[PDB]
Amino acid sequence: ILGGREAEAHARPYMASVQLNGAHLCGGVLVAEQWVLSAAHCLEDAADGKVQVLLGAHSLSQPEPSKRLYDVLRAVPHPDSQPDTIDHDLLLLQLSEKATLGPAVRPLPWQRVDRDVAPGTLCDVAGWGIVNHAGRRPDSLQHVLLPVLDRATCNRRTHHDGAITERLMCAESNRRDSCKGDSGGPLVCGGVLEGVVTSGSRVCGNRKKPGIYTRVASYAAWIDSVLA
Ligand SMILES: NC(=O)c1cc2c(NC(=O)[C@@]34C[C@@H]5C[C@@H](C[C@@](N)(C5)C3)C4)cccc2[nH]1
Repeated sequence: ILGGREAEAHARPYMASVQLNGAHLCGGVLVAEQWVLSAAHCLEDAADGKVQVLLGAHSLSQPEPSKRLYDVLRAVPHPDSQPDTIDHDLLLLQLSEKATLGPAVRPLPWQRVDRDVAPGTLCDVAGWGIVNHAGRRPDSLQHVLLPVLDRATCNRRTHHDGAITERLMCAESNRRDSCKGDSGGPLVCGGVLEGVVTSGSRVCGNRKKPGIYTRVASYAAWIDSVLA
């Protein structure tokens, strides 16, 4: 997270750290008792490596009573996702068992109505991604409040030049932004999950290249199919 601040410990009980061989790789969001939603590019080239999900965490390294590392039974990338595209960039992770719920571990209600979030809506994005241009990794969860950017501005030649489909959404990136390692994390608007940070490498903190987030409402039927 660039231009953000340390999040209040355990105030986002849905927050997941998707890890490969014990290292934070991507953000994630607990969407059901046994299911964590993330971005599909996260799992690319992971084939062999041990994928796990850390729930109830604030610090990645320190012991916390609510902190629990879960093994993964199944990794389900969207069938239409592709290495060289930003489309259908969603990944569903089935934990080895249903998560132990409590004040620091709870699924987040997610948007099923396929209508756009209003431009200007202040949304929350959290993560353990880099915090500066040098690549400094924070030990504890960071967050930033970002206003949603209308699709037409986001689609200008100066910005993302027509790459923003109706299944994608944008947020402003003026100094405050998601960055490397925030990929797959949640964009929460009015206490409801609206987007998943895309996992395509993108410049961070540049106003002319807004944040791109996959709209969960656009994939409601796919998320339901997988969980079933
Ligand atoms: N979303 C953003 O804001 C944003 C992402 C990003 C980035 N790249 C990643 O974060 C990942 C995401 C997953 C897991 C890891 C390998 C990878 N190929 C797939 C790329 C790291 C690099 C530089 C700036 C960036 N900015």
